[PDB]
Order: sequence, then C-alpha cells, then structure tokens
Amino acid sequence: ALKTKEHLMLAALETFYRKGIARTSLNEIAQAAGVTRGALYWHFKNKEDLFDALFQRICDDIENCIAQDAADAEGGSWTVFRHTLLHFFERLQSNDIHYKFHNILFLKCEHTEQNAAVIAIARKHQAIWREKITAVLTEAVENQDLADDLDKETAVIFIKSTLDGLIWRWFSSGESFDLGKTAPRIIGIMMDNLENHPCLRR
Amino acid sequence: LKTKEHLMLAALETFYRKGIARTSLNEIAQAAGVTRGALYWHFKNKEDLFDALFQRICDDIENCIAQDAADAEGGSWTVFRHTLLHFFERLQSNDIHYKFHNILFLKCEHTEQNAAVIAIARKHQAIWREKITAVLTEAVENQDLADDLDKETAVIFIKSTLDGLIWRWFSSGESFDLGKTAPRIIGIMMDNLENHPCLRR
DNA sequence: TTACATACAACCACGTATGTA
DNA sequence: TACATACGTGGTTGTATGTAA
Ligand SMILES: [Ca+2]
Ligand SMILES: [Ca+2]
Ligand SMILES: [Ca+2]
Ligand SMILES: [Ca+2]
Ligand SMILES: [Ca+2]
Ligand SMILES: [Ca+2]
Ligand SMILES: [Ca+2]
Ligand SMILES: [Ca+2]
Repeated sequence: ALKTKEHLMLAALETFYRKGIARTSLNEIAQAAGVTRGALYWHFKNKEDLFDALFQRICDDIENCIAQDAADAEGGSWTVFRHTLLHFFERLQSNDIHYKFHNILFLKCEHTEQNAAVIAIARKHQAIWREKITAVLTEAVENQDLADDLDKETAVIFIKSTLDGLIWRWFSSGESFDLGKTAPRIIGIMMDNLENHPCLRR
Repeated sequence: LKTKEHLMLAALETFYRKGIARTSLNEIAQAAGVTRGALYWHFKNKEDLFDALFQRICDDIENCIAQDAADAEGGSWTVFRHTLLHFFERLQSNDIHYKFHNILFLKCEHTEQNAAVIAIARKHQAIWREKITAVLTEAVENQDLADDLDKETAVIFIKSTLDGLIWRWFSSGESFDLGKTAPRIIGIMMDNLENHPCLRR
C-alpha cells in the first residue's frame, strides 16, 4: 500500500516539473498517479505537505550522495572536492529525480514567503552546500592546497555563485550546452581561481 | 496613461512581494488605487499585463546597457567591464530593474503555459548573447583576448558567471554586499577570459 | 465613444464529509 | 485503515452593464 504514497510523490515531481507547482492542482497529481484526490489528502495535508515531504526526501538523498561520493574517494579533501563536484553535475544529467529537484527549485517554483515549504527547501539545500564548501575550504588551507590568507567568506559565495550560475544557465538555456563537457571546464577554472587568483585573498 | 502606469508599477511590486501566480488581478487593482475594471480596460489578462510591464522594463535595461557603452570611456573590452559594473549598481539602486530581475528569477515559474515569462526570459537572454558576443569579437580584434579564445564557451562562461552572482545574491536574500562582490567576481571572470587556457580551444 | 466602477455568471480548485472494502 | 466519491465553499476570472467624462 505504501507504493501508492511513493507513486504520489513521484507523480508530484513529474507534474511539478512539467507545469510548475502553482499551476499544478492536486487533481492533476492524482490523475498522473492513476489515483484520486482522496489518496493525496490521505497521505498529505495539502499541496505544501506533499511538496515538503517530497523535497525533504530528495534533498536528503542529494546530501547523501555528496557525502557518499566523498567518503568513497581517495586523495586530499581538495582533490575529492573536484571529485564530488563533477559527480554532482553527472547526477544532474543521469539522475532524473535529482535533475527535476534542482530544475523545479530554479525555474518552476516561486521563492516567496507565502510558499513556506519552498523557502524551507531552498535554505536547506543552501545550508548543505554552505556546510560542505566551508569544511572543504578549511581543510584545503590546512593542507596548503589553498593559501592560508584565502578570503574564505568570499570563497563560499564565489563557489556557490559559480555553481548556481552553471546550473541556472544550463536550465534556463533548456540544456542547450553539454553539461558533461562544460561543468569540468567551469569547475576547473573555479578551482584554479581559488588557488591562484589574488582577489580571493583577504 | 497615469492609471496604466500605476497599474504596471503596482503589478511590479505585487508580483515581487507575492510572486506572479499567487497574485490576483484584484490585488494588483487594490495595490494600485483602482478596481479590476481598470486592469481589464488596459490589459487583456494577467499575462498581457505581465508582458507589457516586462517588455517595457527589459527594453529599458537594454537601453542603459547600450547608453553606458555608447558613453565609451575607453576600449571595447575596457568599456565592457564598466557596462557590467553599472549593471550590478543598477540592481541595487534601480528599484524597477532590481524587481524585474528578482521577479524573473525567484518570483515566477519558467514553464511553457506561462507564455510571457518564457518569452521575456528568451528576450533578456538574447539581449545578453548579443552584447557578450559582439564584445568578444571586438576584444579579439583588439588583442585584448586571444585569437584562439573559445567564443562559444566564453558566452556560456560569462552568462553563467553573471547569472550565478545575481541568483546567489537574490537567493541569499542579499546576504552579501554586491557593490563589493560583483567587482571581484567580474574581474576574476574577465581575468579568466584573458589567461585561462580552458577558455581556449 | 472613452475610462473606469460595479454587477453578474461561471468555473476551478480546495477541504471535508462520507461511502466502502 | 486506505482509499474513492460526494458535497459545500470561496476565490479568481471574464464579461456584462452602469456611468460620468
Ligand atoms: Ca493545471
Ligand atoms: Ca493572492
Ligand atoms: Ca499603490
Ligand atoms: Ca532606489
Ligand atoms: Ca463610475
Ligand atoms: Ca475550501
Ligand atoms: Ca445532497
Ligand atoms: Ca471564467
């Protein structure tokens, strides 16, 4: 019977991805899941609770692969950081669930205060990235991989901005360019800038 | 036109503070000084109001980008740096341009059924593709950038760099000083186009 | 005729109550 | 329980109508 709930959340993701969330009625999710609105209201209080339960689960799974890809990675924290970033963008192509998650967060939702769950998922995703980037940066200067006078506060903004822009451009372009070729270049330039550009120094 | 200008600016603020989908034309009307009869007179529906409001603003954005470059303070690539710097100063000081980008980033759904949103996004992107491409060709015909620069990747690299700064600044709730951050991130971006070998072919 | 305000009719989505197995 | 169906409601929309420029 729990298959019905997982069907609903995946039907929610698919419908959220093709119509945006606001234009998605609970009836449309139910029809896409081959069920009725009674099924949804049974498992979920409303559309907000369905979006939150769906995007809390996916956001946790994203945090897990970034953690799992790093723990199974040999080398220094700064070497596996490139490793974790490349796999993140590979999942954007190959992992449909993670792909739709990010695409919905960037393009097909309104980040405004009345959409409480959207603002909550966005901050959760950003706090995850802030946590990973911050810890990687401290470890990378404790190993001379980056200079000990690195402007690390500016570095987190620089890193997250660079990656958000690639994700945004890729989505907003309608995937007009090859993420598999572009992301390695943009990440390498980003990491080269953190090693050698003087403006990322204090 | 005084009523029509009130409506579009009231639409701009209401679109900004509540998002577009959650914005009834009733709320726009009472956020303005009028009723829905005023809106349906000047506009066919919410999409026609959003398009007229956002075609006019996006044109004004394209005009300041052009006006500050036509006030050529130096070479084509030297002027390009300042067109970008003036663009991010406008995002702080110009409340209309600020909302426009804020509404066209975190306050709207880029989905096919919202025809005018997709159309304005395409326009705004085509604006930047034209400016960036023309700047890049003039900058290699002046040796400011190398003759083997990956021009196709350069536009993606430039627009991604700028969209990410705008996205991050908005998404963080303006957590950081863009007056200080954008010059740094622009300069690193422009230094990368001069000297990074991966922006070469 | 314009330039609106008000009135009217309709639907769409929602939440809940209820049937049911 | 785990749904499907039925019911009642409001919010938004679009249009019709009124009315003073
Ligand atoms: Ca719909
Ligand atoms: Ca509303
Ligand atoms: Ca007002
Ligand atoms: Ca201002
Ligand atoms: Ca009147
Ligand atoms: Ca209700
Ligand atoms: Ca009855
Ligand atoms: Ca209607």
